[PDB]
Amino acid sequence: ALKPEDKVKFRQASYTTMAWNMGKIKAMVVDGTMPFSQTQVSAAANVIAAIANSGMGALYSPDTLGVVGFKKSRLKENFFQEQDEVRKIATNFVEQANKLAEVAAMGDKDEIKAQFGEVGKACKACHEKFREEE
Amino acid sequence: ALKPEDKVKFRQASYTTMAWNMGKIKAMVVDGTMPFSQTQVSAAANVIAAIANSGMGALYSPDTLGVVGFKKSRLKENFFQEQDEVRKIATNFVEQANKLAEVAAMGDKDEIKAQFGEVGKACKACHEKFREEE
Ligand code: HEC
Ligand code: HEC
Repeated sequence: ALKPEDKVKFRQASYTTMAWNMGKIKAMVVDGTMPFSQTQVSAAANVIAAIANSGMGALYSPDTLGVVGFKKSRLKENFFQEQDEVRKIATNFVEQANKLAEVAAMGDKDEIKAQFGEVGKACKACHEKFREEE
Repeated sequence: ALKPEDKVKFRQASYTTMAWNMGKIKAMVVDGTMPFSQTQVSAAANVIAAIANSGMGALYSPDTLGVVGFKKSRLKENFFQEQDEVRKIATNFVEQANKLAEVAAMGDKDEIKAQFGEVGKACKACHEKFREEE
């Protein structure tokens, strides 16, 4: 298997990778601080959908509590008590991530904007329950 | 724009994310230390193709030399002198990553194994020239 420190590293890396690509979509379709490119918005959405489907469940085990990956894990222990809540939030995120990739393929800015907001809410929902605010 | 420390963080995260997914393909089709699942091999290949197409070129600027992202950047300065070599290696990696995703979709273990070896060589080619060995 993976050691705990690998699980933390790989999940921190995965989330950081998604944040870079979320930021590019935000810049092009929400803030307009970057010219809208279909191929780049699509490419960024595809990373988010791909990581969402990569089975990150395997990187969550109680032996990762308090472990340093890149940094000390910010996973809260309540993650392991609230499995109904974890499933609800994770399955919503996967569903929204897929939809974002589907609409970013052909969509205009308004459609992508709507789908992007649903993914952002899904990221935030998990953070609000299961990530330490520092 | 992004600060240098963000560029290093995002590129380290991106490569670490790809290494997790490479490791899963290796386990299932090379070492057989994990039972072969089509959907999981495909899901892992799709992450690699998606990150390969995410325009990581934007995360390489000379102001990132020696900068801490998660860790001190291991980018070598010769990256900025050997642009012909960078282009050759990067375009090969993108091409091999796409092919891996295409064959992992329907492929058997032998086809994926062949495509996986081409991606692994492409990762290594860039490391050999432009990443400090520590
Ligand atoms: C639970 C189902 C989550 C979903 C969906 C997303 N994130 Fe998250 N994130 C989560 C946890 C439990 C943690 C802490 C991981 C750890 O072990 O430390 C995180 C962390 C991040 C980070 C910080 C990464 C780091 O380098 O320390 C970022 C930038 C982040 N997450 C972003 C992010 C985005 C953009 C998401 C949707 C696209 C997203 N996360 C979803 C839990 C969950
Ligand atoms: C150049 C075109 C590259 C290709 C293709 C790949 N990698 Fe790489 N990698 C590269 C550099 C310049 C660096 C250092 C980045 C920095 O600023 O430190 C890396 C680093 C890695 C790492 C370490 C990440 C960390 O957390 O410090 C890993 C695990 C890694 N790279 C893996 C990897 C894999 C699996 C690739 C193909 C699928 C791959 N890299 C390609 C340059 C390049």
